[PDB]
Amino acid sequence: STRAEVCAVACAELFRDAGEIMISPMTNMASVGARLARLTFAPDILLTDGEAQLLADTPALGKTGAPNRIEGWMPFGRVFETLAWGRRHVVMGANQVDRYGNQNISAFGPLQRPTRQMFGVRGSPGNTINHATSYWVGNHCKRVFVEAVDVVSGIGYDKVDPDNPAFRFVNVYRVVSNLGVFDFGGPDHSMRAVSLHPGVTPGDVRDATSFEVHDLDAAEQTRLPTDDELHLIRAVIDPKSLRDREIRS
Amino acid sequence: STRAEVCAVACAELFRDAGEIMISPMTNMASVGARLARLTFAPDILLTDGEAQLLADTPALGKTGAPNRIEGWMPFGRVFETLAWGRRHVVMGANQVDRYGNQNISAFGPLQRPTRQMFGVRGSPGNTINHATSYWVGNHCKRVFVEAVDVVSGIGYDKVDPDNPAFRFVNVYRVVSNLGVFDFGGPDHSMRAVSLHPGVTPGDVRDATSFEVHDLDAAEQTRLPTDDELHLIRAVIDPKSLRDREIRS
Amino acid sequence: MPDKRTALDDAVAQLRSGMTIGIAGWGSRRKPMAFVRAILRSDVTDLTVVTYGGPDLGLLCSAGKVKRVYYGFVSLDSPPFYDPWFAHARTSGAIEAREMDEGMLRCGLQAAAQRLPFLPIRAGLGSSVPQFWAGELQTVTSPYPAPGGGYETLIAMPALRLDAAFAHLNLGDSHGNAAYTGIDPYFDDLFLMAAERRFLSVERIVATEELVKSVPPQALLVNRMMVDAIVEAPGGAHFTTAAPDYGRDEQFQRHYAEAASTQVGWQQFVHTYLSGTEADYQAAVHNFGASR
Amino acid sequence: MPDKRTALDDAVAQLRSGMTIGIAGWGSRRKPMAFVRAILRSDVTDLTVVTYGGPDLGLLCSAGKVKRVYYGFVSLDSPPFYDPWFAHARTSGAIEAREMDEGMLRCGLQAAAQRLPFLPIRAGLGSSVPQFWAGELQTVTSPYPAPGGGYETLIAMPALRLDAAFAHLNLGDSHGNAAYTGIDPYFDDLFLMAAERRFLSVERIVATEELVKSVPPQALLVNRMMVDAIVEAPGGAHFTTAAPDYGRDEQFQRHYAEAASTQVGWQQFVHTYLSGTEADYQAAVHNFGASR
Repeated sequence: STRAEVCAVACAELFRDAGEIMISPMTNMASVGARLARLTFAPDILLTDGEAQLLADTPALGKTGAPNRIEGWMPFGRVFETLAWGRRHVVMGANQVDRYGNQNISAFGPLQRPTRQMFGVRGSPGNTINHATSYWVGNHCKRVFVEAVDVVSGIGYDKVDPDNPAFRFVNVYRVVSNLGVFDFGGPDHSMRAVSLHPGVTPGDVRDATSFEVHDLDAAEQTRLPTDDELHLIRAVIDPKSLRDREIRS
Repeated sequence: STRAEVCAVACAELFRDAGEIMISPMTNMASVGARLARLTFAPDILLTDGEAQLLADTPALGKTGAPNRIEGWMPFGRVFETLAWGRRHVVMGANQVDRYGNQNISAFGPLQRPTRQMFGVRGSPGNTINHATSYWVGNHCKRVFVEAVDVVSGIGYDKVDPDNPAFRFVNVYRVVSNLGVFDFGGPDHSMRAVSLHPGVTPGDVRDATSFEVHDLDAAEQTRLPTDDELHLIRAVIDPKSLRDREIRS
Repeated sequence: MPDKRTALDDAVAQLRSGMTIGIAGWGSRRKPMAFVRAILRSDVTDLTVVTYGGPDLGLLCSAGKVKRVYYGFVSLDSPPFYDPWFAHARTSGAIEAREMDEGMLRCGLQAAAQRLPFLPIRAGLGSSVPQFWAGELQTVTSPYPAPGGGYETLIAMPALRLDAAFAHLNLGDSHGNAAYTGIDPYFDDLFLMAAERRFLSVERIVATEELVKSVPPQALLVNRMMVDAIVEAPGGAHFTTAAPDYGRDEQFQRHYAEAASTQVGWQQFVHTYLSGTEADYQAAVHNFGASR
Repeated sequence: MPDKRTALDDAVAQLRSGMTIGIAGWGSRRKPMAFVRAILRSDVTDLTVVTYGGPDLGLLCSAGKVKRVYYGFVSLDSPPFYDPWFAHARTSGAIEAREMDEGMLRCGLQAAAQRLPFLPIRAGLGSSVPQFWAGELQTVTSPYPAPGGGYETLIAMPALRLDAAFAHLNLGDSHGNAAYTGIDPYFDDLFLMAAERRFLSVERIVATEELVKSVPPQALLVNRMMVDAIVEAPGGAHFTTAAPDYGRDEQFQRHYAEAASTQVGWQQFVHTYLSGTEADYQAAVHNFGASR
């Protein structure tokens, strides 16, 4: 198996024990993972067609030709209703992620005069205050994994006010990168190594991260895709290998 | 012209200069008035089919046979949205109406142990705090026109807190009865006589109302239906004469 | 995907005495009447009910199973309009009444669906509604001024959170995807989203592909996240209207209301219609109809 | 009923400099692009814009007509994703940014539609959003305790009232009844309900009876109370997607973005596409397409 395949399975594992909730994979790598989960160990998840309908089956990523069977309607209004209700797990990209799990997809630099403009905060604030949120990063480097983000789009554990029960649904879960799986179980919910992908040393992660990752030297190897997982990824879910464009070098 | 026809035209005049808002006539008499208005001097009003669609034309009340042409959808959710937005005039019945325009369709007697149960407050509180509200009373008597209602379902002018801008949309407009047209332009917005129907003396109203009606002796005669109005009422809008069952004795 | 198909009694046996339940539909329209009849067969009692009330609420009151009711109204939608069992419960002092404006009830469900503690609303201000609530209904002041100056004080409508909700729709699949085929969804989605336990009945269970081909996407009101158990209940709204499937059974509803007016008449009604299973009820009802 | 048909320029001449305007649709989806092009032809400037931003906002920024933007995001929905004119405006410090979460923008429109001064929301708490607002965005405390104890403090999302709103739909009548024929209404209804002046464009104006026969009732998003003026604008969403009518013009959108990258390229784009009428634009666009 390749690095991309190990990553796809790591993304799939984000949804183990998800139950019957909406999974919203906002990258191709997360979307391969989500479809793998639906076909295997998380069969009850809901998935949209990338627009406004709920898919009945689990077709190949990016595919054209035969129309998809649907099981429901999920326009953007209903996504907002669903997310505030809490029955969702979103996997987003991230231009920056910091050690308490704050995410930036908004801009670089000062708020009223950025040095580079991206999308704005989008739904990141609503997502991170309401339900399970995870991140996919395809090029784990110091410019992504920073001490503190320029703009807080997705909130991290340091922003939780323990005296305000409005923060009680925060659940920033994991970061899956081209190097490893990470969580926020370190001290003060600082970033901690769950696992390192085969071929990745602690030194690789250390040289690619602007802060120290907790338990990095003790981190086991990320599990290999099984033969059945490889079959589903290669032949059923991602036959065009869109997963390979998600990671670099 | 008959008393019922004079009442129907008085109900129609409720909607003069209404503009392009939803009229919600909740009695047959108000509904004859509303259809008369739409076909003549208030052509821009919206009217439902009595359930969940907006009518494109203005058919006869109580008509059967061919389905109505529609111009929109108005389910109950959208009625709530419309009323909070303010673009509406409702004409309701009333078990009791008091001198400041409070209405009761809820119950008689104490709140937690009534002596007679009706519907509860329904939408009266929302209607009266949000937009133009008028009342149709087909048997003007002391037990309807009371000093003070048992249960405040529709709010009256005495409930307005002038220091709270949340009351700024209150617009309890008129009461049309089998005897006269009334408004709330008296002192402290107490009930005032606009007009008395042909055949009705001030003494008739005085003997049928539990409080004194302002300017009652000075009240002009309610205007007669025109020939065109009589033609529309008798032949086009209310050919079954449902209007005649609205008023008594 | 999960197979959620269950029987009426099996669903109701998840209730416990003292629970807060939501009954969906509106008045005498698309009410989960077969679920209500199953509650009447159980020992569950002391219920707090949240409803746009109709004969659903009347049946529960006739059984003495209601402690408290949160309602926007109670109506049979046809003569004699007022539900006589609700009236009895109210005039006897048997229930605590948490009466509210119709819009307020929806707002309360919306707050529960959004997991918010309250939503602000104008509806209620100046009316008898706060007095029904005995101190429990509070206000909230805006931190932004009105266009005009001054700060508005609004009703703080609390969340109407439910231990369980019951709804009836026209068509669904075995996983709980479901559609309304009538002109109005009412608020069944909000009832389900406000509840911890979600129970849906439908006139007919079909394949997912049949469901989605029979209606426009906008009619797919219910998805799998909104249902814990689904029950096939043909005639399950009787005697309320179920849209294109069947209308209100007007003569039977009047028979219900007339029977409630006397001791002997009610006892006979209970014996004839409410003492067996849902199948016994449906057969008795068809026989009443065949007579007319 | 009133005939509300008008021309693009006639609608835009109701705007005044300094107004707060709402632009409906979403990103590069069903945007009122013909209305935006008409704003570019007028002298109206110093606009405060409320939008789920896309090339609509880019065009306004390219003209230097924007003072302040309230937005949930800005995206072209396809590569290069970021709108280069919005990026220029932001990096140059040309606009005041009132950035917010996507759900917050909807909530803000809902509050304006309900004529409420605020609605409470969790979205925003802990994020950079309050800092974008420079102390304008306040909180509200619940008067009811959370299940667990303690009182929640939430964002008080203020009403996003508008002086005018612009929307584009697929089909309408001459009185302003209108439908969307795609899969998503977005939030066009809220944009209209939040505004004092309501302007709608449609691909085609038909008789009322044709409108209502061509869609399910649930697609009839707009009624006559929600519109002051309607404009027939075939291709009026170009170059954003207008659903079954036509898709996103992907090659043209890329051409737009490339042209924005240089002074000469933009001047040439303005000359070719934006220096005549809407009909001139549509012909130039068809010619670009015919070439490919």
